[PDB]
Amino acid sequence: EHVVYVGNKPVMNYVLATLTQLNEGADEVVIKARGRAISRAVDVAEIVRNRFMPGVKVKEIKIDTEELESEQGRRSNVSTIEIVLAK
Amino acid sequence: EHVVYVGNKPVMNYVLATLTQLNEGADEVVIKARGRAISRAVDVAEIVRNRFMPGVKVKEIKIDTEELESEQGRRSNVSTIEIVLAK
Amino acid sequence: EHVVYVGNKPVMNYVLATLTQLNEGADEVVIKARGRAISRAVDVAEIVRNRFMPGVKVKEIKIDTEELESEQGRRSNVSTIEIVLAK
Amino acid sequence: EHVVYVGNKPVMNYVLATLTQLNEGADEVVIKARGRAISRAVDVAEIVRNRFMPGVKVKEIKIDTEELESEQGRRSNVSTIEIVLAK
Repeated sequence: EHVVYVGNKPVMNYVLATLTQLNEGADEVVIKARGRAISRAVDVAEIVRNRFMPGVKVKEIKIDTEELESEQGRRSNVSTIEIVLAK
Repeated sequence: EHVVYVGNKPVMNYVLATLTQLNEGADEVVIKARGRAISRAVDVAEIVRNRFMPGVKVKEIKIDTEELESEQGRRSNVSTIEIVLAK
Repeated sequence: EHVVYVGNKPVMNYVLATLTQLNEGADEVVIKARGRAISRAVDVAEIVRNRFMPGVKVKEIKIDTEELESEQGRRSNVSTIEIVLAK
Repeated sequence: EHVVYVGNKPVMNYVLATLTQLNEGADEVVIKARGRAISRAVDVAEIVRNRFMPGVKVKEIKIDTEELESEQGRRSNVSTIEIVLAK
């Protein structure tokens, strides 16, 4: 497995990265993101399967919470999402 | 079915709305949101099942794309998420 | 400078590689190929500038001949093309 | 202006046609081709200027895309190249 972490960069960067893997010998790709990037992650998944690679399906979606390393004596919780796209 | 639409209001407003339904005779509740609110929707689901109602499970997650009403002659696409929480 | 060598793989692999660089901090990208791959190289350049990134211009095109390492006692000549795409 | 269209015939046919024009009162000759013939076009230009007429220079190279007449209800796009050779 191939993983694409979605951050704050333009959505197209992650769409290409995703398409690249699918075109480079990957039958499945997992899109991951945390916090506010979660919205972008879903956009990536939608753009890929809607206008670049119809046929690709959403195999599974998982949400969770990650406890980040403490800062100034407090460990903050952030939401995470994982979206598995399949050929 | 009970639905809670997540917008830009504080996360706690949606957590309470969600908890309210679960405490008011609902065995399941669907959290929905579009665009950037998707991130908040996941936060709501996590807060509810993590610190307010452990035991509640994530029954299903669905993502899609909604074509919004045209504005200035252009119909924009926005991502959507639906999270079903179950007792 | 960023270089993308075009071979026999599907054209889309090279289009994405090209788009990736342009989206990853490159103001210019050089597409190169030899022999029969030259045709594909031009396709890549056209696809990129026509349907994925209008605005990108063809800065320069250079053709030449490369003498390949000898095989069975004969050094064969192959044609090459270099296409510079600019933002 | 004199134009030599490069197709699927042996490369030598196009080299001679090109040399013929240059030897028949032409100071410049344009080699054109589309699709996979583009590779052959470059070979023609290289053979002419490398072993038959050193001194002849590559004046300009232009690539583009031509929309072909529709077939079965679909207009296909094909790449094209134009190579101007000058005395």
